[PDB]
Amino acid sequence: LSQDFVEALKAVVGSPHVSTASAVREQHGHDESMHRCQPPDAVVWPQNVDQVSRVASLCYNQGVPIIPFGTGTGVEGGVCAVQGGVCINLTHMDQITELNTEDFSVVVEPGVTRKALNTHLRDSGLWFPVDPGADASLCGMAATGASGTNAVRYGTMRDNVINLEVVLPDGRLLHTAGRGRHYRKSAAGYNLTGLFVGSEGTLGIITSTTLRLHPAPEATVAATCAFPSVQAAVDSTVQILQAAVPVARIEFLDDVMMDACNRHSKLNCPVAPTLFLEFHGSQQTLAEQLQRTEAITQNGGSHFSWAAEKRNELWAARHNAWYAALALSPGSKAYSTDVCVPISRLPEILVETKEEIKASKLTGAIVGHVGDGNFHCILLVDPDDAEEQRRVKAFAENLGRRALALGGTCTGEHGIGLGKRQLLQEEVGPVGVETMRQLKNTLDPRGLMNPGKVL
Ligand SMILES: Cc1cc2nc3c(=O)[nH]c(=O)nc-3n(C[C@H](O)[C@H](O)[C@H](O)COP(=O)(O)OP(=O)(O)OC[C@H]3O[C@@H](n4cnc5c(N)ncnc54)[C@H](O)[C@@H]3O)c2cc1C
Ligand SMILES: CCCC(=O)C(=O)O
Ligand SMILES: [Mn+2]
Repeated sequence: LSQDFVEALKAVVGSPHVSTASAVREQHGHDESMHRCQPPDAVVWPQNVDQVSRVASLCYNQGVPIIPFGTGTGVEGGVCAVQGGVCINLTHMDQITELNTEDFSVVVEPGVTRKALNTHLRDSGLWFPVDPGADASLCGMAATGASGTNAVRYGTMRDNVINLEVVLPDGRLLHTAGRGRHYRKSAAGYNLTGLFVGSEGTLGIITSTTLRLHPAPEATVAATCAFPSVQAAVDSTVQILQAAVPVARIEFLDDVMMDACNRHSKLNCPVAPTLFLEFHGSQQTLAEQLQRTEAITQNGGSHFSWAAEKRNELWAARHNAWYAALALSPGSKAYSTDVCVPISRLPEILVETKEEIKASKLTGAIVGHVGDGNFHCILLVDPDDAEEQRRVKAFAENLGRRALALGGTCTGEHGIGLGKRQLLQEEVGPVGVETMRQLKNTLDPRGLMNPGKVL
């Protein structure tokens, strides 16, 4: 990367906001995944959207790849600079604007995390529900199409993103639904917002997101329920969803995951396949949700172990399951699967996955958003054992292909990044791949917007 180019970047954002130091580049060359760190050639922190546009235009016209970088919590290698280039760290734009409580909407810049937003919203009666375990950038969550434990009731990012401000690869500024607009529904033109949700930084740079807010629940009850088998836990889940109980949270942990979270968070749940449950409503709405849910679990479920601080540590432990699993083998890294299947096929694929981890020499923990038909197999990898890392990728492929055989998808929320590109090709077939690539080509003709990812 030439000295004239660096000085051009510094002219846009300021000398302190451009770095070519190896240490700073290495810190931005990886996320939380096991994907080998590939450092960008520079890191740049734009201070406003005009600077984002001007950095993108500079890179694009000089043939330099651009890698958007939020909080670096992705798990599929999205920020790895496989072709070098300029990593654009967006987190200095960190303002919340246009809070419209009467309309249930708010606009956030990329440095705003979910915690920051919900802190800003205390005593408003509103909250933002989509809750990845990591303290992630909300614009990064829009870019990956994130979900979380609350999505079974309150929806994913795709359900809760109303508008996006996007700097296209050549620097043009697009407001996907129109500048300043926010509304409940529209048939106006083609829906551009949905195209950029889940685009993983390959179609442009999200510089603000307009989010749907929700009313805080009148009352909340959380509980855990221990089961004699994985089959019993997932059968309960399927029957709870088919009975149309509007559960707020329904999270599965197998016995390996439960033990790991016990040891990492000083919980003391019985070591067993377990459901973490949460219910929202009034006292009366809660009583019959609990009535009907506990009748279904009583598939051999234990009496509910009920859980302010007490449910807070329960869901903090769930949110840290990734780190709980890594703590089972210090020094190792991890890869997560993320399949999502039609709910009636969930029992057979979790039970099969449990059996396959057991028959394997790999250490694997199972956790996830089974209310969506989605779950994660967290597989540990020694960063120096190439042969374990191949057993893990092979396990991951086979699980992905089994989900596709059942009519499902290879990723419910994490995205494709570097690790699921071949699965995506199988998932949508030749016409789907070409159509996706034609969209990529019209927005990013030179292929400089996060190259090597998704397609
Ligand atoms: C402990 C833990 C728990 C997690 N739990 C969940 C979970 O429940 N659900 C879930 O969905 N994910 C989960 N994740 C994954 C991760 O938090 C999400 O994928 C999150 O949305 C990533 O946001 P980020 O800004 O940290 O991404 P980054 O790693 O910074 O980037 C991710 C990808 O998005 C692109 N990108 C980032 N910001 C932008 C932007 N502003 N514009 C355009 N492209 C951009 C990057 O180029 C990259 O390809 C978890 C991760 C961890 C470590
Ligand atoms: C990062 C994999 C774990 C995850 O997504 C979760 O905690 O739900
Ligand atoms: Mn998850």
